Amino acid sequence: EIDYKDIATLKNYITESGKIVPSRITGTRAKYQRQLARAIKRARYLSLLPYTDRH
Amino acid sequence: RRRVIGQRKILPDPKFGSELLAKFVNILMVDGKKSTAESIVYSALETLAQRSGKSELEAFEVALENVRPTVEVKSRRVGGSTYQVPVEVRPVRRNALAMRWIVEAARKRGDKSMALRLANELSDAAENKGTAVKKREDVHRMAEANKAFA
Amino acid sequence: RKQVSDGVAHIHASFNNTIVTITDRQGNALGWATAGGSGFRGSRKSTPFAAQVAAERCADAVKEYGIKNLEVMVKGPGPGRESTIRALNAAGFRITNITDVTPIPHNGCRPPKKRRV
RNA sequence: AGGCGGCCCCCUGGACGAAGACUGACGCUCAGGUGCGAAAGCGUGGGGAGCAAACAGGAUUAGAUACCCUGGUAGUCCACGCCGUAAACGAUGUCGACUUGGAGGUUGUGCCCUUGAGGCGUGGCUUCCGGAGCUAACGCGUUAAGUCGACCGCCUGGGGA
RNA sequence: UUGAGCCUUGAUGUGUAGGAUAGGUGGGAGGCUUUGAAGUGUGGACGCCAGUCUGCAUGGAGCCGACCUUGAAAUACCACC
Repeated sequence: EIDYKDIATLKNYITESGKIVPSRITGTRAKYQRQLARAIKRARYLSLLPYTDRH
Repeated sequence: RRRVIGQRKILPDPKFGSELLAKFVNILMVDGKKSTAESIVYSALETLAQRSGKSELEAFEVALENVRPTVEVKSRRVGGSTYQVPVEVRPVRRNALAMRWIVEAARKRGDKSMALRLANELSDAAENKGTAVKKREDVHRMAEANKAFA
Repeated sequence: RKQVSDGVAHIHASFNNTIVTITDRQGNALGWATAGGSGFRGSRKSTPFAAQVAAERCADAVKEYGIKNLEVMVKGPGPGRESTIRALNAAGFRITNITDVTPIPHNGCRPPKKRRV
């Protein structure tokens, strides 16, 4: 919804395990986890974020 | 079930001494005559001390050090699965189990005299030379794999 | 034949076997051990009782390479996935890094739906 | 309806709000029609990781032709063309009005310098709990199986079929 | 770049008791090593834990014999296996 192309911001919401930080932990409303998942998908299909993890 | 009376604490003796020696003169009692074992207790050791150990002071220590059960084996099931399972034995009576395995064989074998039937048994016990122990070990060896469960 | 003293190690633990490898950063396998190597049948091979006795059998597989510092990679769900690592640390080796690399299901083909009982 | 989740670019049905207006009963239903399809199946040519009918083994067992384990073709996918059936199920035909709620979701929107985070309202869609009524009973319960009307589709015991 | 065969070359080699790992073996005082000996072990093989080789830490022309004493037999220099 806002500023989803900034990866220096987005990496505060995704884990070293290759997953997502829960909305319980960021203290955010349920639709922020949807806004975050949409930011992740919109950064993937823009060459801003990787699709997958592992070494 | 869970009760069951509390298991007993046995006794020492004012002449025979320790709780195990006080057990030796009371275990495998048949016909109740109660004067036979007091001529057989610590009386098979002087020849043991020149056959399978040393001194009348260590001849029975080493017998219950060579005969040393550390694991028991028993069936265990959980629904439609059954295993032979190994379990470590509790230490407090461990040497009294080993004692029983010697004094019974002097009764279950009937060869020459009672002045030989125990002394001949003890001289193999002080060396871990019991009957059929290779096939006994073959069960505990097979059950070892079942400490990894299913 | 001088010792290398530094390298990598790879741990795999499935629901049916634990398989441990001492590796090179080029992708070579220098020595290996399997939990079915202890003769155990079925999912026994995934327990610490099996995996904890594969570690020094794997250190024996590199006995002419010479090891000291190791970077570890771990995959798979099997319970043995860390006892095999502590047993290797207790063999006198020092872990430079630990990283988990267990896959997250992607496509996944077909699952049991339709699961055995 | 059956069904349908990605990001990105077109093409497009229907529904819905605010503040108004132009027609003038133009509405409601509907035999037979006229058009749809989930899985599987049929056709012509491709396709083949994973899953797997059939099949061949391992067995297991009294037997195993099956469960369970090892392999595995059809089928699953696509160009399309056919097929028209379902536990197509909240098992409740379509259409309209009247009428206790609570909790909650979802989408417009009227108003107070929104000086607005807040507060006061108000249409659309809809989930769970349930009250008057209905029902044999369970349930339906203002999205009613209620209260009442228009039309259509059906029906009179299993075993046989 | 290497499978296979073959030539070529080095390390060997001791016990026992004593300096001393004398492999065998035929000669034997001035002759030889510089791409080589020492250190003595870190660490690799073998091990009598000494030593030698792979290759260093590393240097870099020497050395060796007498006296002493082992043994069928000698320990520079040089063939042969």
